[PDB]
Amino acid sequence: ALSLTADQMVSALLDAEPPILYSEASMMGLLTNLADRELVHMINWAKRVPGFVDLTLHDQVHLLECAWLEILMIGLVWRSMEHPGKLLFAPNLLLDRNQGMVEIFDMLLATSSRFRMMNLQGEEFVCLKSIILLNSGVYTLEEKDHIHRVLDKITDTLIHLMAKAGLTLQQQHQRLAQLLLILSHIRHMSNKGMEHLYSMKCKNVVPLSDLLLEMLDAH
Amino acid sequence: ALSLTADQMVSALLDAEPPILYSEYDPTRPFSEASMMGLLTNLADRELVHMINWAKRVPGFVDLTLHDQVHLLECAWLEILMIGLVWRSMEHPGKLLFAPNLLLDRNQGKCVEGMVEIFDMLLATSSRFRMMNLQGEEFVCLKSIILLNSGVYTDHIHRVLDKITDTLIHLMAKAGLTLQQQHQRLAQLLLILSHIRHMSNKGMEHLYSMKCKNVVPLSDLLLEMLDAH
Amino acid sequence: KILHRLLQD
Amino acid sequence: KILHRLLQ
Ligand SMILES: Oc1ccc2c(c1)CN(c1nc(Cl)nc3scc(-c4ccccc4)c13)C2
Ligand SMILES: Oc1ccc2c(c1)CN(c1nc(Cl)nc3scc(-c4ccccc4)c13)C2
Repeated sequence: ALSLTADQMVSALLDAEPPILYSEASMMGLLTNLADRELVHMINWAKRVPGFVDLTLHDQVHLLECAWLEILMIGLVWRSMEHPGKLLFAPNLLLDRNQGMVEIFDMLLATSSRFRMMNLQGEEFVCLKSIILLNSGVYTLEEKDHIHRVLDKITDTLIHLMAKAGLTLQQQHQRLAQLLLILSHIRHMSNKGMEHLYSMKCKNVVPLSDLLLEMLDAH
Repeated sequence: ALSLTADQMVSALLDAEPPILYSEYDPTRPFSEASMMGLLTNLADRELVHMINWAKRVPGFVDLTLHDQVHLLECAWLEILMIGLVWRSMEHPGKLLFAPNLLLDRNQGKCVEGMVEIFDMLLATSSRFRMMNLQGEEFVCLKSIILLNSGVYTDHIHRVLDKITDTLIHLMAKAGLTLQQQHQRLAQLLLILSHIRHMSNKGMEHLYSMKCKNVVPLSDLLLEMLDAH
Repeated sequence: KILHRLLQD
Repeated sequence: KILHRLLQ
């Protein structure tokens, strides 16, 4: 991971992208089923994020347990960018606001609008998603140094993409900061979604897969 | 707001810093869950008044309507308290300096159910800041970013946030960091803000828990802060 | 809200 | 548990 060029970093992350899946109380079933299937693909994707497989299996488990809902939402926000006012959970599951929980929905919509107004690029998106994976559990020695060294390389990669797009040095640093501050909002949305997920699990209304139940137990 | 130089931004933010307040710690009696929680809620209460007046000295903040000022502070207040706590604690490895008369280790945090989990995260952030050798000029920039950013997604604020990014880069260049060290450190500092958001949300759920089990009475201010989240 | 009044006093 | 096997 530490010897890849910036262009090589971007191509690796682009190649690792998971596929977009389809869906089939009733709403929750589709959403939980969808999240479960997306998690399985997320694990294969994580194994292709450069530097991730260098970590121990225990550290890999911890990072995915901390990051998985953040990753689901940034993916959701990304594929909803070109549908103002909607969230594209699946190509056949495009939801307007009124179809919601809704507090989470509104925050996801606002993030998509932010991405659209900044004109977030696909190459930038995949860098952001790998940062979420490596950052969201790092604060909870040699292995931590390795994750931080990989994180620095992903920052270099983002800056490289911005310089290649013609941004001045000042615009590069500003746009870098704008992107990373959105990750704080994505953490907030995942925090809120985990709390909702736990309430759902206390109730027996919604069927939750064993993997999801193990994910929820980790929080 | 936008007419400020980087050095004038730093000077304004340093001059606006709130004082370090003392807790109401009574060393005549042992700690209980209730008495710990009483100290922390009393301390947060008194710090909030200073934080409100600090916030009006954050450039760009007074230009906002009262409703928007309320929203920003309601979103960010606990993040702001904890980044301040972490900052105060950097020179006390293994401890959290809630106040000069309330310097606690994690064994003392176990006195309140659910507190040790948050205690450990704050300790980890404090050691992260220590390892990075966070500077006070950078710290005040980060605390202003939290104020303006945390409630932003719930143009003028984004221009102001951009100036603060310029200010952070200016500070790093003046410290002698290479161009590429500059953007790496910017990213490292801003990524810690996601962990501070996380810690706030845990702290806010813990506050709601103490309040729902009648552990301590919350002031009207803290009650309305909790209502907002 | 207390906060509303605190901000302007 | 499930995540372990899934990563392996
Ligand atoms: O790419 C994806 C795929 C699936 C999902 C998300 C992003 C986001 N997420 C949700 N989002 C919104 Cl707006 N309301 C809700 S109500 C319940 C969920 C839910 C279901 C299972 C696991 C966690 C949450 C949910 C579900
Ligand atoms: O400058 C300050 C002043 C007071 C406080 C903090 C920083 C941080 N903070 C906490 N920290 C840790 Cl380690 N566990 C916990 S459990 C509950 C809280 C809590 C209490 C009241 C109001 C909000 C949150 C808390 C309390």
